[PDB]
Amino acid sequence: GRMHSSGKGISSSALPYSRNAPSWFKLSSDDVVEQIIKYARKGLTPSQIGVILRDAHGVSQAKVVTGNKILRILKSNGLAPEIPEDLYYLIKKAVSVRKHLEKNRKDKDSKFRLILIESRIHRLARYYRTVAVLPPNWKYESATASALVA
Amino acid sequence: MENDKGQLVELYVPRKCSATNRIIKAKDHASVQISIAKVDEDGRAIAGENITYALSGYVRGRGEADDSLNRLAQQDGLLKNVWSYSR
Amino acid sequence: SKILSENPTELELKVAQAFVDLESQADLKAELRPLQFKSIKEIDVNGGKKALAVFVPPPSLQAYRKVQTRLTRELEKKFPDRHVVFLAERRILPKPARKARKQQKRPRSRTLTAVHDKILEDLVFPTEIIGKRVRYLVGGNKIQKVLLDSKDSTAVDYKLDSFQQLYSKLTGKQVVFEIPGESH
Amino acid sequence: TRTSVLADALNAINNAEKTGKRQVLIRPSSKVIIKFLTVMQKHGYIGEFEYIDDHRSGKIVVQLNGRLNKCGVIQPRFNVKINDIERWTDNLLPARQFGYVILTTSAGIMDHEEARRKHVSGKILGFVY
Amino acid sequence: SLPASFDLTPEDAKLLLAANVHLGAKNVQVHNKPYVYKTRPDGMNIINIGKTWEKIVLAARIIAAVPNASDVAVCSSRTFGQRAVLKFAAHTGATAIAGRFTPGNFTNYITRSFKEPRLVVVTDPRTDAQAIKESSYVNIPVIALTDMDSPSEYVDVAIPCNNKGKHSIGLIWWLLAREVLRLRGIIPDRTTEWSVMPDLYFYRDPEE
Amino acid sequence: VLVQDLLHPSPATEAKQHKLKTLVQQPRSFFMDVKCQGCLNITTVFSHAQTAVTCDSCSTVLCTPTGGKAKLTEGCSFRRK
RNA sequence: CCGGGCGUACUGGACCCAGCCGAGCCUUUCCUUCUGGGUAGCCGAACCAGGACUUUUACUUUGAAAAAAUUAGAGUGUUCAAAGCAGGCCUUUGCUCGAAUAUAUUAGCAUGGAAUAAUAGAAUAGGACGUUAUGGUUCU
Ligand SMILES: [Mg+2]
Ligand SMILES: [Mg+2]
Ligand SMILES: [Mg+2]
Ligand SMILES: [Mg+2]
Ligand SMILES: [Mg+2]
Ligand SMILES: [Mg+2]
Ligand SMILES: [Mg+2]
Ligand SMILES: [Mg+2]
Ligand SMILES: [Zn+2]
Repeated sequence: GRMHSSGKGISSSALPYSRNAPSWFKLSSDDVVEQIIKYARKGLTPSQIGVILRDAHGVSQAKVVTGNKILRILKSNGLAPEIPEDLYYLIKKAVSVRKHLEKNRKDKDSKFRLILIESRIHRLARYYRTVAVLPPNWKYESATASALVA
Repeated sequence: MENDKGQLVELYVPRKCSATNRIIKAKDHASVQISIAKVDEDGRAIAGENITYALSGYVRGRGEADDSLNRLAQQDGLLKNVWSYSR
Repeated sequence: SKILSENPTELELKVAQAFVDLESQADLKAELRPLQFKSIKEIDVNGGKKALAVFVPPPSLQAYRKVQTRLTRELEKKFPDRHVVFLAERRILPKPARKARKQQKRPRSRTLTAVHDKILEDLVFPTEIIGKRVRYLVGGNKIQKVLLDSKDSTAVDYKLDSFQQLYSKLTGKQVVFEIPGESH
Repeated sequence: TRTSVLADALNAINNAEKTGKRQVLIRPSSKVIIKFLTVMQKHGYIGEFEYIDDHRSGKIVVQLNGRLNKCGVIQPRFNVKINDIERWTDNLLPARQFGYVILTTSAGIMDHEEARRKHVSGKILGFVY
Repeated sequence: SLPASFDLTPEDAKLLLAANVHLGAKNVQVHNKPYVYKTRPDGMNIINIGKTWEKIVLAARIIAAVPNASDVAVCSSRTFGQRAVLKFAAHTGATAIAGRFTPGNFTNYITRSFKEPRLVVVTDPRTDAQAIKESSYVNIPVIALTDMDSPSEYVDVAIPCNNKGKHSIGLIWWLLAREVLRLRGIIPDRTTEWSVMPDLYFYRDPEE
Repeated sequence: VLVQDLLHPSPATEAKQHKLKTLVQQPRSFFMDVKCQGCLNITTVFSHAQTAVTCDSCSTVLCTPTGGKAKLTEGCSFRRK
C-alpha cells in the first residue's frame, strides 16, 4: 500500500452492514438536501459537508437517507465544482510547496516532495480525462496552477 | 487397493490419525495409540474393553494432542464441557 | 376500486372490503384512500395456517411501510389463522444472451439477485437484517441463513416458518431465519 | 495488489490443511472460488463450506477433513485444446487413476474427467488431489 | 457418558483449593488457554478445577486399560514429587522413576534400568523433559501434570494443576491412585473413604 | 488450536479485535444526544466528532475534537442513540 | 436377465437400479422482425421459404481446406528383412479385395457454446416502447 511511501497503514472508515437509516433518524430526504446546498454555498467540499452532517446533524450516511451520494447530488443541482475536490487539494498543496521553494532554494526535500505531488496530479488528471470529467485537452500547468486554486 | 478380479492385492492397510486423518507411517515413532477403559454403572473399569484413538507424530509434535483429545473425548461422551468449539 | 387489477378474485375483494373498513377510526384514515394493491397470493403452510401475500406496486411500497405495522394486526384479526405479509411486485429482467439483440442497459434493481434479496427484505419488514449466510451442503443443495435484529422482534417471532416456505414458493431455494440475539 | 483471489483462497486452504486445521477462513469470495470449491466438495476433498455476506466481496469458511493432499491454481489460465488435456494431467496429477485438473469451459467449471464426458474444453483453472 | 457419581464432589474441591492446586503460573502458553478460568489481579491464573477433575478421571481410565500394572511408569525429577511417585507405585503396582532419569533408559537397550513402559506419566514437562523426549522415540503415550507455563509438546493427556506446589503435586497423585483402585475394584465404591491420607505422598525435608 | 468455530467466535474475544478484523466489520462509534447544562435542546453529536459543535440557541461550544472521541464540555450529559 | 471352453463374443430378453451424454416446456424468463404459405383455431409462428435488422472481440467444439513424397499406421510370405503397392483364386481364352486411415496448425473460412477476460450502453437524458398513437420538416 501507500503508492508514494513505504507505509502500510490500514486506518479508514468501516461502513455498517445496515444500508438503511437508523430508526431514530427523523429528517426527510429533502431536509438533508437543502442542508447540503446551504453548506455547499458556504464553500465546503463534499468531504467537509459529510463531516458536518454526522458531527452535528446525525446524518450517518447521505446515501442511506437521500439515495444518492453527496457529489451526485451537487452535480444534479449544478453545484459541482469544476475541479474535483481531491485534485484541487493536490494542486493547492503543490502550489504551496512551489511558493515555498522559490524563497527556499536549498530545500531539496521540498523539491523531492513536489515531484511526488505533481506525479500524483498527473496520474489523477489523466484518469479524469478518460472518464470525461476533465476536457481531453486539459493539462496541469505549474505556471498557471495558482489561478485555479487561489 | 484391489485388482480387476477383486482380490485385495494391498498389504498393510495403514492406520489414520484420529485428529487430522493423516496416515501414520510404519516408522513414525512419535505416534501413539491411546486406549481408554470403559466404565460400567458401578464405577468399575470393564476389563479388556476400551475406546481407542490414534494420533500421528505430527499432531503430538505441535503440542495440539492435548486439545485434540479434549475435543475427541467430548464428542464421544468421555468428557463434559471441557473443550469448547468456539474460542 | 382498491384493487389495481382487472377481475379481482373474491379474496381480493374481501381484503379490499377490509381496506374500506379500517379508516372508520380516524387515527389511520388520512392514508388509506390512496392505498392500492395488485394481487393477493395465498398459499398453505403447515400447522393449519395459511400464508397471505399482498402484492403492491413498488413505487407505492414506502407508503405502505408507514402503517404496515398497525394495518397487519387488524387484518390478522379480521381474517383469523392468517399470516399477512406485504410484498412489492418488482420486475426481473432476464440476463441477455450473447447473440441477443442489444437493449437498454439492465438496471441492477431489475436483476434476479436483487429482487430475491429485495423480497427477502420485505418479508421481515418490522425487523432489519444484520447479516446473511449461505451454507453449501455436501449433498449439493444450498441453504441461506438470515439474521434478524432483536428490535421489533415480537411482530414476526411467532412466524418465520411461514416466511421460509413462502420464500421457497417464490424462488425455489431454501432459507432459514434465525434471531441470534434473543433473550433466551 | 491482489491479482488472483482464487490463488489466495487455495493457498489459505493448503496452509490450513498442511497444518492439520479442520477449518479455514477465505477473503475475498468470488463466483470462481465458490465453483472451484464445489468441485472439490463434489469429489469429497473438502466438507461443507459457508458463505458470509458482508455487503462486500464476501468471506468463506471451509471445513477440511484431511483428505486433501494439494489444491492449486495455474496462473495464467492457459488455453487448453482437447488434445492437450492428456499432457496436462500427466504433469500435474500423481497418477492416472485419481486427481482432477479443473478447467473453465463455456459449458461451466468442471474436472478433466467430466470435460471428456461432455466433449468440451476451455482454459485451465487449477487442480486438486 | 458417565454416571453422576463421577462428578466433582465438594469434598475433593475443598482439597484442591486448600492445596493451592488452582494456582497456575503467571504466564500461560496458547495451548493451555482453555484451562484458564480467570486471571487473579495479582497475576496468578485460576485453574478451572472442574476441567482438572475430568482430566484426572480420563487419565485414570487410560491407566486402568494397561494390563500389567508395572508397565505404567510414573516419573518425577522435582524433589517435591519424588515421594508421591514412589508411593503411587507401591499402591498401584506401577514403576516409579524418582530423581534423575538416566538418558537412554528407553532407547539404549543395554543400560541397567532399561524399561519398555506402555505409558509414561510425568509430574512436570519442564523438569522431566528427558523422560518425555525418549517416549517420543518408542511410541509411548504421555500423561503429564501441566501448569500454565508447562510445555505441551508430545503430551497427549494434560492434567491442569500447579506443578510448583508442595501439596498440589501430592494431592493430584493421591487422587489418581484412589481412582485407579476404584476402577479396578480395590475401593468398593466411589463413596468409601480411602485408608491412605494425602499427607502420605508429601515430600518431607531432612528435618522432620 | 486445530479445531475452532470460526463462524461463531466468542463475543468477548470478538469485541477485543480490531474494527476491520471482525467477521463483519462494524464501527465502534455511535451518535449521542447532548444536553448542555445551560439549556435543554436535543443536539445529535457524533461520538468521534471532528467539529466544535455549537447548539443553535446559544453560540457555546459543546465539544472539542481530539485524536479519537470528541470531549464533551463540563455540564454536558450524553445519551447514546 | 436362456449365453443356445473363464468361455460369452454373440446377442432372443432386459423389467433397466442408479449413473452418464442430450432435448424441450413452466416458473416475471419468447430474434423486436418483415413478406407469404396459409390461413387452423381464435373473438404469420400453427412449420417453412423468401426478406429486414444486428455492440465489438479473445477463448473453446465441430466441419471444409492445409499436394505428393516423408512420419505414425491397416492389409499384403519382396524366400525373411530393408522395401514395394502389390496381390489372391483348380490353373482359368478369366474371375476377383486393394492401393486404407491418422497427423498437420500459426494465419484464413464456416460452425455449436457463452464459463473465463475484456468492450459498448439510460445522466444538462439528445434514453426505450406505442404493434394500428397524433401531426410537422425534410429526403428515396
Ligand atoms: Mg494493507
Ligand atoms: Mg509505487
Ligand atoms: Mg479512505
Ligand atoms: Mg377519520
Ligand atoms: Mg463424498
Ligand atoms: Mg513437467
Ligand atoms: Mg486421473
Ligand atoms: Mg485424493
Ligand atoms: Zn444549548
